Amino acid sequence: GRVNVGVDVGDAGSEQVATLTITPEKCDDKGVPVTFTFTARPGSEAVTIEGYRVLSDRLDGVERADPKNPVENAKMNLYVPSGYACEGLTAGASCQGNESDIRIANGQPVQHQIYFRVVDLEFYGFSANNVPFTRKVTGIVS
Amino acid sequence: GRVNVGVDVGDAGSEQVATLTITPEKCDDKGVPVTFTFTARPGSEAVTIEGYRVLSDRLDGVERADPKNPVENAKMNLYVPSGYACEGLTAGASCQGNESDIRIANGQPVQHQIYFRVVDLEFYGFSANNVPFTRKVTGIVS
Amino acid sequence: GRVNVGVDVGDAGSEQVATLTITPEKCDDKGVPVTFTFTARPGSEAVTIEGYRVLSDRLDGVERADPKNPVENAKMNLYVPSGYACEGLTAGASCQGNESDIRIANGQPVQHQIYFRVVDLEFYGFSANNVPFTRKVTGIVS
Amino acid sequence: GRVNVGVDVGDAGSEQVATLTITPEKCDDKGVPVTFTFTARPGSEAVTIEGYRVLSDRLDGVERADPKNPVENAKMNLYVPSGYACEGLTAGASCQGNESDIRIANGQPVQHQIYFRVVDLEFYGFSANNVPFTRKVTGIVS
Amino acid sequence: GRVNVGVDVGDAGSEQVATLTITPEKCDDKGVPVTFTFTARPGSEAVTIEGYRVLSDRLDGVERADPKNPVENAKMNLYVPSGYACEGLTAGASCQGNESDIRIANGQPVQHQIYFRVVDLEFYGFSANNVPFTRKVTGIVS
Amino acid sequence: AATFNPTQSFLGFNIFPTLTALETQGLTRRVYDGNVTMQSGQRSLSATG
Repeated sequence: GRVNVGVDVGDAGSEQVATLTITPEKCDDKGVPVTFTFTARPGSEAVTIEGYRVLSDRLDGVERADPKNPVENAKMNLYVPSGYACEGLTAGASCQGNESDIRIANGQPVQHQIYFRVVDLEFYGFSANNVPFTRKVTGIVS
Repeated sequence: GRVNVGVDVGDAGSEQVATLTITPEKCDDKGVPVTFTFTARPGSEAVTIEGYRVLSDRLDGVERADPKNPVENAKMNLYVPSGYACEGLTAGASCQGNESDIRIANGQPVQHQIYFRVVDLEFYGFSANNVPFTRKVTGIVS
Repeated sequence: GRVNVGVDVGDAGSEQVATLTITPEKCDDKGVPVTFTFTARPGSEAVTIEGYRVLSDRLDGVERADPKNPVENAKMNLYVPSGYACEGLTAGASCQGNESDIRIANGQPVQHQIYFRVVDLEFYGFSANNVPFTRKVTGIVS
Repeated sequence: GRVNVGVDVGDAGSEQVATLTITPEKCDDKGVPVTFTFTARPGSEAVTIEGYRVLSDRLDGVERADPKNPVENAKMNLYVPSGYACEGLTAGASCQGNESDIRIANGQPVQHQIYFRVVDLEFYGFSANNVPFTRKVTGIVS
Repeated sequence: GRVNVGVDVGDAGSEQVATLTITPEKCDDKGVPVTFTFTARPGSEAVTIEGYRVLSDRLDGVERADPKNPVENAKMNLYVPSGYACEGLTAGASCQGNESDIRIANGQPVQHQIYFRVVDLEFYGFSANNVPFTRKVTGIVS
Repeated sequence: AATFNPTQSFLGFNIFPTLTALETQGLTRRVYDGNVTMQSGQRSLSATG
């Protein structure tokens, strides 16, 4: 049994714009989320993500993280299908594994949003055999 | 018999915004809920949630909770289906368990709203075999 | 024979808002119900609720109740279906109990409204075998 | 086993226009992304791109890159189909390889956007046999 | 094996008009891309164009090219079908070559745009047998 | 069954093998032991229905 899930982060449109000393007024005088996409690789098990830990927070380059005590989150119930293909597969389910038609394919994409600086997440959870899982998504910007 | 239910909190849009010393008036002069989603893990029983206890209340970091006498609630009748799949399953029911077609899957999602600071809830209830159940949802914000 | 009915109170939107020393006028100058949902647990009988008794009334924390003489209501004819499932079941009825198809399920939800401080109700009635029934719904707010 | 994927970059409309000392006002007085397209060559395996490394950054001709420590990205899960053709192929999948109908063709095009000076990217990933992959896309402008 | 592809340049509408000392204002007082089309000749192989090299740049007649170091581009994945005809041919594919119905015809036209003086391009690529290819498109204007 | 295509060209080498193997045994026995008691000059019987 192996778990292999990949994520497309998509960091655009994540920072609020405020550096406008000029204005949208007459003439510069008066008026002075990231979509994570998880997909299971072919031949992988199903997995459920429970939350994430922020292992490194750096605003403009200062490690304001204290890696001794990360910032845990435990407010996720996200199911990543197995990463196979068959005939009876529904929308958000996994193949049983003995369909005689089953292939190894990429799983259905499932998304999550965290509205947020570069932080280094680490998702966790458990597979379909109930074993712990970790997946680092380092490098996300703002 | 085992009970295994997971919850997606999603605590965004939960705090009222008031820190605007400026205004939506001419020029800064005049004008000075969380959706809990419970799903049952594959192989789990059905369960009904009766209420929750607030085990820890912290506004800006002060434990204003008195854990000797938590704040109980007993105003919930929420049914979490079993976490199987079959042919005759209706919308909000559970499989009998002997369909000869039955698989282990994720249960149907059922939601509840508590309009609310970080509090640590603990839902309670009873399973389909009438045994007590507890599920901590620590960490929810505002 | 057993009776087991649960209730979802949902006491939001139950207090009238008046604490506005300001106004919806030009600039703060001039202008100075709860839905009870009863559902029968699997394996339960049918039951009819006749009324409720207020066992504890507390406005801002003062027991203005006199539990020697509660405030009885007797203006309810509310039928809670049995808590089974079959083929011939109509909208607001109960199964006979010998359909050869019958399961134990959650009964159809039936609602009642009491437009109302924390009061502790106690509904009463009789089952399908005409035996007295009581169900405390302590804790409802305003 | 061989991997052979080609990319059409299309770097038009990628630089913001600001060199207007004149204006869109009355008379010159007052008002003073790139779409990468990956396609697999005939006879190639499938491949998944995980990120890219910027091996050379040159704004107006100054190598502001420090090739000792490139700028990595790890926020891509992009699947490039195999580069065959058959009857049962879905939209974003790859042929098994033993269809008795299978040909060697160009794979389905999959796109990615990087909103950005001439930089020299280098995508990386792994094939369907889980072996590392690199593809240089040198020369993209602004 | 032979490669024979022809191109229709169509270099009209390619120069920006600015020589207007007069104006679109009241009375002369105030207000003072090329589509390459590649088609394969009958009997030719398929070919994929990878880029082009500018072998001669002449603005108003001055060779500002330095033919020792041409200006290479590597931003093209353009497929030119074989130049045959059959029954099972899709939109942008090539015949296998053994259809028993196959003819020699002109391939499907595929286009590319380069928004640009007379420059002398030279496209390059590889055929369906993976051999290098060059095609000079000398003479294009502005 | 080999063919050549002068218009295309595969990438690399692929082998796509497939194996099959089977073994089997069987054994059937069938035994009868009959006694009859009779006399020396015994004749046949004609009933036959």
